[PDB]
Amino acid sequence: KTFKQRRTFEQRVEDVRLIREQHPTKIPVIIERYKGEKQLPVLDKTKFLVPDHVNMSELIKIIRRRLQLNANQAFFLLVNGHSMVSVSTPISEVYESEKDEDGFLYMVYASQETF
Ligand SMILES: Oc1cc(O)n2ccnc2n1
Ligand SMILES: [Cl-]
Repeated sequence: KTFKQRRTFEQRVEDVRLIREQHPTKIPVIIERYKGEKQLPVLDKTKFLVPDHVNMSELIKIIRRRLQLNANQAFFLLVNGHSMVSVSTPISEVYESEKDEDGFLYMVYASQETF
């Protein structure tokens, strides 16, 4: 079901290495629905190439547009398990500190802060 489950550490590492070669200015982001989630829909896809100049606040807006949410639906975006200290951080900076050893940046979303 989950991304890490579907691909070998070997395969995830090699995909990231190719995204580096073919999409050198993009951050490779896995975005997954919380296994508990009941309200929000599932994304059309799992793997995202996010432009490296956008801050986390702009990535939250991109995904809420991808989910086609309305303004009073709730949406939380956990990076690397935990809450973000700050949505003003550039995703280039968040990548360099929160990236997995496979080189993806993992995120989960829910309607509740209590995931
Ligand atoms: O939409 C939001 C708002 C937040 O404060 N966070 C913190 C981590 N992920 C978030 N997503
Ligand atoms: Cl590029």
